[PDB]
Amino acid sequence: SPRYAQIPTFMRLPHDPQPRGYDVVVIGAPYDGGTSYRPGARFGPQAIRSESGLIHGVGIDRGPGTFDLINCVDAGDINLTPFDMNIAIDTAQSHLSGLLKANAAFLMIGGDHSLTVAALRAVAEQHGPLAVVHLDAHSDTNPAFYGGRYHHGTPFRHGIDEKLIDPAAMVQIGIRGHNPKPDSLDYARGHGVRVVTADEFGELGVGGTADLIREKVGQRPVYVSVDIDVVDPAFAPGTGTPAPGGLLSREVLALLRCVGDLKPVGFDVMEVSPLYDHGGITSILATEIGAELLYQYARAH
Amino acid sequence: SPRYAQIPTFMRLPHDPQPRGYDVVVIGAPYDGGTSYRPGARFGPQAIRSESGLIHGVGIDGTFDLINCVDAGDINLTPFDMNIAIDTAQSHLSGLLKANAAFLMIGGDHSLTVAALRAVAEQHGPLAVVHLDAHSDTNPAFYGGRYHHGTPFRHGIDEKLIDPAAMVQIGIRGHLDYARGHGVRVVTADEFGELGVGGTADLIREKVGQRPVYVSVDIDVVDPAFAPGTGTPAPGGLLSREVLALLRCVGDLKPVGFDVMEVSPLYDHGGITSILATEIGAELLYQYARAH
Amino acid sequence: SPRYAQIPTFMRLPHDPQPRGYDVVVIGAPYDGGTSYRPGARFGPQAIRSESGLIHGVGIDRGPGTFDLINCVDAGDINLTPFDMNIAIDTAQSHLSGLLKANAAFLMIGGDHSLTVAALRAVAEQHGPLAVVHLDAHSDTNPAFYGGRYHHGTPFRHGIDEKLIDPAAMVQIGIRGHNPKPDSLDYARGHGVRVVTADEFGELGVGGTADLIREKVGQRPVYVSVDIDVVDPAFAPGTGTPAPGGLLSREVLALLRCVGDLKPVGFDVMEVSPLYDHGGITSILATEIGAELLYQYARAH
Amino acid sequence: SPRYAQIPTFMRLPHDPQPRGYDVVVIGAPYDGGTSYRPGARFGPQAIRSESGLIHGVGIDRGPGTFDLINCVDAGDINLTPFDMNIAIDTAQSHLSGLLKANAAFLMIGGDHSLTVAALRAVAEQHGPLAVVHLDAHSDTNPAFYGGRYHHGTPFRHGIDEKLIDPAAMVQIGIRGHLDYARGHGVRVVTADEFGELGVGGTADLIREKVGQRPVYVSVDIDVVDPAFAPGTGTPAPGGLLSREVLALLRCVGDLKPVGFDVMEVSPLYDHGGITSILATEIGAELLYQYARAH
Amino acid sequence: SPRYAQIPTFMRLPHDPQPRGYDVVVIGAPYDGGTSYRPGARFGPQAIRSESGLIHGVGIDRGPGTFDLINCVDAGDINLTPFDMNIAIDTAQSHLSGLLKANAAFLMIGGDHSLTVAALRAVAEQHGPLAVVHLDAHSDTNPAFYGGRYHHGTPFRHGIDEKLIDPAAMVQIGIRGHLDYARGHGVRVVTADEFGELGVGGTADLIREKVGQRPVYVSVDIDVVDPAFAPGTGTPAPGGLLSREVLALLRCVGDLKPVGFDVMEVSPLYDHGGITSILATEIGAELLYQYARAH
Amino acid sequence: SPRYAQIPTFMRLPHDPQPRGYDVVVIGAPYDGGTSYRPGARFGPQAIRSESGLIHGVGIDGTFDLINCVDAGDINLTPFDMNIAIDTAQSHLSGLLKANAAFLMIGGDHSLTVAALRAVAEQHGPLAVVHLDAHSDTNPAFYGGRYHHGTPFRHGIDEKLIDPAAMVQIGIRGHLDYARGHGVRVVTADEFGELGVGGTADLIREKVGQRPVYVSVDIDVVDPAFAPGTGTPAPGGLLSREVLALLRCVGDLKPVGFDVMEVSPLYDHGGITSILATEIGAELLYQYARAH
Ligand SMILES: [Mn+2]
Ligand SMILES: [Mn+2]
Ligand SMILES: [Mn+2]
Ligand SMILES: [Mn+2]
Ligand SMILES: [Mn+2]
Ligand SMILES: [Mn+2]
Ligand SMILES: [Mn+2]
Ligand SMILES: [Mn+2]
Ligand SMILES: [Mn+2]
Ligand SMILES: [Mn+2]
Ligand SMILES: [Mn+2]
Ligand SMILES: [Mn+2]
Repeated sequence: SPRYAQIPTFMRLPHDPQPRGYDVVVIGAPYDGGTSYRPGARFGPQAIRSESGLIHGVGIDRGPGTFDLINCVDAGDINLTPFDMNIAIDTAQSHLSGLLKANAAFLMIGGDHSLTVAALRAVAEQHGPLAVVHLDAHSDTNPAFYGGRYHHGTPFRHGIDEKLIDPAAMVQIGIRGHNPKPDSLDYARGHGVRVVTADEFGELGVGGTADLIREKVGQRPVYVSVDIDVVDPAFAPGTGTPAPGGLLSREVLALLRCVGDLKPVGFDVMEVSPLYDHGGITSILATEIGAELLYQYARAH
Repeated sequence: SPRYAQIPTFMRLPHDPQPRGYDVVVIGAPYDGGTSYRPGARFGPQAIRSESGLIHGVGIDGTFDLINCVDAGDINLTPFDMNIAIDTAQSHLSGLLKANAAFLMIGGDHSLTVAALRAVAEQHGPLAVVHLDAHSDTNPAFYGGRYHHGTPFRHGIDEKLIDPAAMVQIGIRGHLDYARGHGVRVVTADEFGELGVGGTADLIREKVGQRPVYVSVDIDVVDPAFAPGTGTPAPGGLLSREVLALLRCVGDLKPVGFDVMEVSPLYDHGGITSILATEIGAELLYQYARAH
Repeated sequence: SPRYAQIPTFMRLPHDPQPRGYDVVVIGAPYDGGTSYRPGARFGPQAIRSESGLIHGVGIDRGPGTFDLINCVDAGDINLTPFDMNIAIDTAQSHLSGLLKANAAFLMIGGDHSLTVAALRAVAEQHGPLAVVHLDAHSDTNPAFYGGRYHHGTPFRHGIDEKLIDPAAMVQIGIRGHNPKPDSLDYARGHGVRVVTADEFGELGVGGTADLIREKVGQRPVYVSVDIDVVDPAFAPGTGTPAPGGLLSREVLALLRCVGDLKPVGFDVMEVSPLYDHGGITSILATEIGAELLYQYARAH
Repeated sequence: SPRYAQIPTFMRLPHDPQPRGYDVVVIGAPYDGGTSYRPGARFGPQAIRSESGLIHGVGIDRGPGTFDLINCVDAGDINLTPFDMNIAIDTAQSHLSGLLKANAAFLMIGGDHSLTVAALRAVAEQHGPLAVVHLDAHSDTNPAFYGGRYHHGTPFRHGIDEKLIDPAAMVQIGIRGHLDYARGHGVRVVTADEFGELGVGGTADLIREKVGQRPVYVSVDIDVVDPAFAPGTGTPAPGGLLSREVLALLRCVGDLKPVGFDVMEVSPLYDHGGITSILATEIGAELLYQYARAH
Repeated sequence: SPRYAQIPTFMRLPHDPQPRGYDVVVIGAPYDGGTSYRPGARFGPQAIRSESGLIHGVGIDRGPGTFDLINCVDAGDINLTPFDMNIAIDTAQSHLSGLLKANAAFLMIGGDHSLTVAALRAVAEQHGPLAVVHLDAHSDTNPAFYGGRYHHGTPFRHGIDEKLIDPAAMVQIGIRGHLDYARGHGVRVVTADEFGELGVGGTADLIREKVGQRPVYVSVDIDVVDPAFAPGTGTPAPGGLLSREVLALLRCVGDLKPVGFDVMEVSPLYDHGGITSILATEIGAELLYQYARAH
Repeated sequence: SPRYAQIPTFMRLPHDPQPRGYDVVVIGAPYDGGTSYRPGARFGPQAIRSESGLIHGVGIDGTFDLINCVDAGDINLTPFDMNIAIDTAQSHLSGLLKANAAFLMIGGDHSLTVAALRAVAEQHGPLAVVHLDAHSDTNPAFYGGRYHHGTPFRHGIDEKLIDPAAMVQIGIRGHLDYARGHGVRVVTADEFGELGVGGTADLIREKVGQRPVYVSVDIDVVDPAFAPGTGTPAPGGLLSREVLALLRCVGDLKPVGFDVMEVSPLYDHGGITSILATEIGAELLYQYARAH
């Protein structure tokens, strides 16, 4: 059975739209109603699934494959309307909350970053205020707009504001541009969020940044949220707000190794907009990030 | 001055964001919040402008010598809220009509046409309509999706912006009682083939007569081969030359507004969809001059 | 549930990899081992599924939707090796034969045209020598090659040779170029096949060609095999051997209306190679062709 | 011997950079210095060659193949500078003239349409004032100006002005979009609209009447077909001909006395699926066949 | 007011086709007549403008925005003929000189690199022989020849030869692939290899030492970065710099006395996801910021 | 003569389909019958040739002045039968070596390297190997898939074409006992990062020494950002400059053959994969000159 054969699921996982008893459920969130610039992330889950067949959940020299250590399934997608932002967020919250009643955690494949507010609400409900590892070119702590409460530049502001996040245990890495509009990092920093700009990441290195994550997060339940635009546009052209001067794929993949030293309770990989991609490299990278997160969940638990 | 030089305006027209005294104002509506399938029409005005430099408003055997046109830039449409975006479009388009005769709106998804109909009916009363589309776009609204792109002509008829007895829609195919029951004349792609351009033009003239008419073109009326850059393509469509030839009949009508919607440039190839959209717009501007 | 949401099946049909009791099973054949020029048809089923969500099986003014008249399902794909032509053909034959033990018919989404030999073998086994309506820019009655018994230019030669086809009840429409290599139509014509070149089709028109199909086929069980390259490259750029000067999409779709006047017992839509496509228009057309065939099956039965 | 194997030559013809004694030499002209809008036709020959391996010079029910009737070769390209329009046009004429000293005729693969003036100069030197069949969305009879003598909208104005063309034996077909000079000189202009009325057959009859048996040069701008069929071109014009219409119309060439031809304005950067270059190959293939039929 | 709305200007700056009294005018130069390989840079300004709406002139932790420190405007484009290299270069110089009569400086968005000779001519007229920071995979100090005086490999040879540049204050960085003239004139060449050894910091130190406080022109060929980061360019050269390296290196400009700059060779037809044009915008944005910082 | 002019040969070299007396012959292997995922490498030689005109064999601070090279065209490889295609490649490559010193094979999928190894070992005995790849390609063959693209180095070791104690493979990542058990040195992408270019080059020199060495480059060794046009991309790969810098060490070795495989142009963007492949080939040719 060649890897491109059969209806595409994430990493060729079994499909079950009403999953019960799994460790990690992969759930798509095909929605881009929060996008402020280029849309198209509504196709992110479809494209990521299509390209994911390539990727095995077996590493190099890591012993047993992820899927022999933990039980995972592709639960299909949340039925998110493209016509109403507030309804989509509520729907996502309800669906994600549902998944946690009989499954340990989910990996949400987006979809624009606004959806993370729904995920944080679901996860925080089960675990209390959460530590956060956030990889992004943008802080995403901007204020809501008239008529846009949940644009894709707001999710971590809502997370802090609603106490879904313990900002003293939040680290965001890769920051180098403004999303929707210029807004200082004063809100984040004043709340105690540790911001690691792309510049600082260059100084710290993968190792130093990983140490910083372990120190800030400790063993608190942690949600790891990855905006694909964290990496340079060369590595992830298929995204709605590219920001030149970003991380290399290998830096992001190496950094995520530290997740297995934490207590991850949820994760997401957002903002893949496949129409802007080239050779599917963005969706392939998104898959690999997802795979690494799953493996690290296994290692951690 | 090569045609690609300078900041791109529609057909290299002058730009004036607050125009007054023009015959037709070209106005972009960069918004795709009504799209049900592929988004990207928010970039339609930019792409159309970018490709439009190629196109002269001089045919074979000059528009901008006959009438006064200008590119009024865009309506600032939020991508986050369909209700606010439609209201904003309505306000802006209505404002344009207070000071100028008519507009050509470059979309943007077809939902925006309700705003256009509202503005135009405010000036001319209930309107005749010539609607070119693969889809009827007379589907019901529902709570949470009041202005999806399949509703504009339903809203138009419901709100009495359209006189359905003077509305013809051409090109419908793929995958109608409401429309027909209201008196709308539907010309499927199949029927269009039987009637031909000339028979369809005769039908339009018969149905619309001299009534103030809004001509609304969904780029998806033509086969996906001619317009790949669109959100809901429908195979088995009209040839570009058929649509362009058909639109010559507009000069025999009394056009009071027009639009060219649903160009989604990310799906285009070689810019051909945006070039065709420009040519459609150009034809409409010329026919406005001929009519008036 | 927006049409791009959920794991993609053909026209959003239910999925069942072991279907029993359906009227028409949609089965993918992700294989391009028979391609002589550009490969990539192995991705045809995936791409066709992905773009098919757009298309409803409800026509305009046709009353009840296809799926309210007949029971259809997406059976997933045949696991076709990309490394061995003869094994792939045998595997396809066996799988397709299996489907007919508990289901009335299938719609095979290819995959290169070589696979049709397997389909003809399965269908002929159930119904005896078959009438054939073949839409293609190429006759596909070329001889096998050293090391290539089942290249994509051979299927109708094998069908005639093995008596899977009643050539006196076979019509091929759209012929205008040579595939793999130049070969006269003498073999086909000498066997009594009616060849309607693209030129002749222009003279006959859709209506005249449909009359010709009804006359030649009658009420014999008929297999309808569509090579996407029948239409001009403008309408189907995503294919392995384009041939300029082809039919319009609407001509092909109109012609296929005559299928409901026949006794169809199987069909396929082959040679979509999505890497060469633009805006997905080829896969969208392939979907619509499939939809029309399904509707016509319903009408006929 | 798969069609995509080997270094790409036009229709897998043999290559000879200094051909002598052939019937028709296929010569590339990789230059876009005359382009007024999108450039990229400099890559036309390369892309056409690459996609051409698909296409056999054997038709359906047409008998022996073209290459069994006439001896053809791919002569490579003319070394045309991208930096100087006047030098490129001069170089083109010299090279084309050279080919005609040793071979009966050439099929030039462009490259932008300005190059056709060089071809006309070379061909008229051998045959005298020429009849012309010109397929294009644009008339290409616009005036030259200082600094742009050879923009791509000039070749037929030069041809007429220099008496390389007998305008009373020139027909241009497909004109549309956005003509006194041409008409006043006796050129028959068939707009796309008029072509729709006349049909392929009526237009072919018209061509035969206008050209007669005068030596004729057939020049095809790929932009004559609708952008749907030829997206890869520099100045697309919506509302154009179908591929099948152009190919069928070109059958009339075998009833004429063709002495040269070209296929211009393919700009592969704007193409999709290589369909423009595949069509250009098929047009060239039809022209070669009709050359064999005529002679 | 979404970033993709309105007619596209560079970074959504106001437009004024006859700007007077500004600090820095952004001027497009839509011309690729100097290109030796792939054309298409004529569309550079249009594509850069279209993608630039994304990018704010506000940095991270950098304080007040660029446009709050300096007054900038998009001056539209120079009307450059695609048909004549010499006329285009002359036109460019005239237009750029005009801008300098009424505005402090300009940022030119190309267009192929040959245009830089016109910019250098205009800028040196105001400031005398210039220091130069040149980022490129290629030295662009190749000789001119008759018929191609201004191909895109010549601008810095002209600049040195005409004494528009003080070569003892010129540094070129990124050179690689496939130099006596430049070195013999005192130019400091930093190959991509040497850049790897020196690092961003070492190279910046070198620039500061070489340029000092002499008026300096900063010219960036987008092909300095690896093709992975800038695929949309005419002569890509594998093995190039990372985007982040170029952006970080350009921080040193605020320690200098910049009097002009440009960002050349974007050819959008070869771009993917618009990433080249987005990067070009960010480079321009950094140059404007460093101009404000310097002054 | 502009670099895009003339029929495309590798780096504008002369063409001779039956060469004799050359130092290195460039030979295309247009075949993708071993691909397990995306096909299209059958077009690798054509695309590489098309883009290669850009690249001069003159570095900074001239190859074709040092050694004599030629483009020998392609091997006529059937797309329909893997066993016949491998045998054909072997025969053709062996024929080239009877009359010329070495070849640079431009692929084509990596399965073809078994044929190359067979031909080269016939001239030099069991070979040292430097293999750059995201994948080890030492997977087992099976009936019906004897020469899939994940087998070439397994066949090489099994058939004694390779001395595994003198084989190093660099770049392995993603998703090895056979190889390690045979003495192969595997340098994962992670280890490569620790060692750097210089440490890896030292390791290669130590392992291979002066033994006749075949250098086989899978384009997928570099990150998909640098080489999108390939059949099995693996994120987190090497930068182009790292691969090019590493290959400088070949000039300190005794190279007897090389290849650049798995370019699949349909997935490329801006031709960057084919341009990189050309530069890799160019570097290898220069290092051949330096070594010999
Ligand atoms: Mn972001
Ligand atoms: Mn984000
Ligand atoms: Mn529609
Ligand atoms: Mn519509
Ligand atoms: Mn076919
Ligand atoms: Mn076929
Ligand atoms: Mn033309
Ligand atoms: Mn022309
Ligand atoms: Mn350069
Ligand atoms: Mn340069
Ligand atoms: Mn590999
Ligand atoms: Mn490999």
